[PDB]
Amino acid sequence: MASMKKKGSVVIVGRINLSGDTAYAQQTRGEEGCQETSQTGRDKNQVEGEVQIVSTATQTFLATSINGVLWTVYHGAGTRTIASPKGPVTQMYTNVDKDLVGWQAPQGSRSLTPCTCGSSDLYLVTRHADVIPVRRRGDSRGSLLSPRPISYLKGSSGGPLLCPAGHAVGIFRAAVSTRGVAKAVAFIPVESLETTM
Ligand SMILES: CCC1(OC(=O)N[C@H]2CCCCC/C=C\[C@@H]3C[C@@]3(C(=O)NS(=O)(=O)C3(C)CC3)NC(=O)[C@@H]3C[C@@H](Oc4nc5cc(OC)ccc5nc4C)CN3C2=O)CCCC1
Ligand SMILES: [Zn+2]
Repeated sequence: MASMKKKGSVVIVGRINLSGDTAYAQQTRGEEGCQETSQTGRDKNQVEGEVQIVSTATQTFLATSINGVLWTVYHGAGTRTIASPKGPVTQMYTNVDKDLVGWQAPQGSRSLTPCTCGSSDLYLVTRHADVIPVRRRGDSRGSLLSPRPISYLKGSSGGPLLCPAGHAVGIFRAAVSTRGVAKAVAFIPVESLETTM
């Protein structure tokens, strides 16, 4: 029992800047600081924007603020806490059946508005700041207009699918691939988030 160690916290290591006319990734913490912060759970870095890049000791992915909740995927964050200025913050939502988890949105972040447009012309934001057009094909599926290797989507779970007006339509969860080529994406619809809330 004295042998038992504790898993670290999820740590914000950067963000996807969507403020200006060009989307681009920004890193705010290096790996050494990330490991330190994951162990203590104390993150004093200023947080900005809607789409955060987050990391565990072993994985990196995305987290998206919608309606005051920072959402990400269970297969990335598990039940882990998230680092914050005051220490680790326990998850506010956990749903393994939806592959979804959520924490209170960090101070200084900006939240996306849940989409009510009903549009099927979507846009997926990746960890490399690519804005990929996606046609909605179902409640939780969308097809890439320009397919590409799954390598380009790896690490983007937790990122947003946006409507033409910039509302949040869903959280990126999985890729549908054929011969390593991503043709479609599975995602957590914002309505499912609003229900969980
Ligand atoms: C055939 C089943 C189908 O498709 C697929 O499963 N395809 C695969 C192709 C993988 C090849 C690479 C995929 C590329 C990008 C993918 C966007 C990202 C991503 O980027 N992750 S990541 O950031 O790199 C990472 C790992 C966090 C750090 N998601 C993934 O990799 C995702 C992880 C896992 O699926 C799930 N695991 C769980 C696990 C839970 O408890 C443990 C609970 C619920 C849960 N729910 C899931 C749907 C496999 N995953 C796929 O995407 C499911 C829905 C449509 C059909
Ligand atoms: Zn909308």
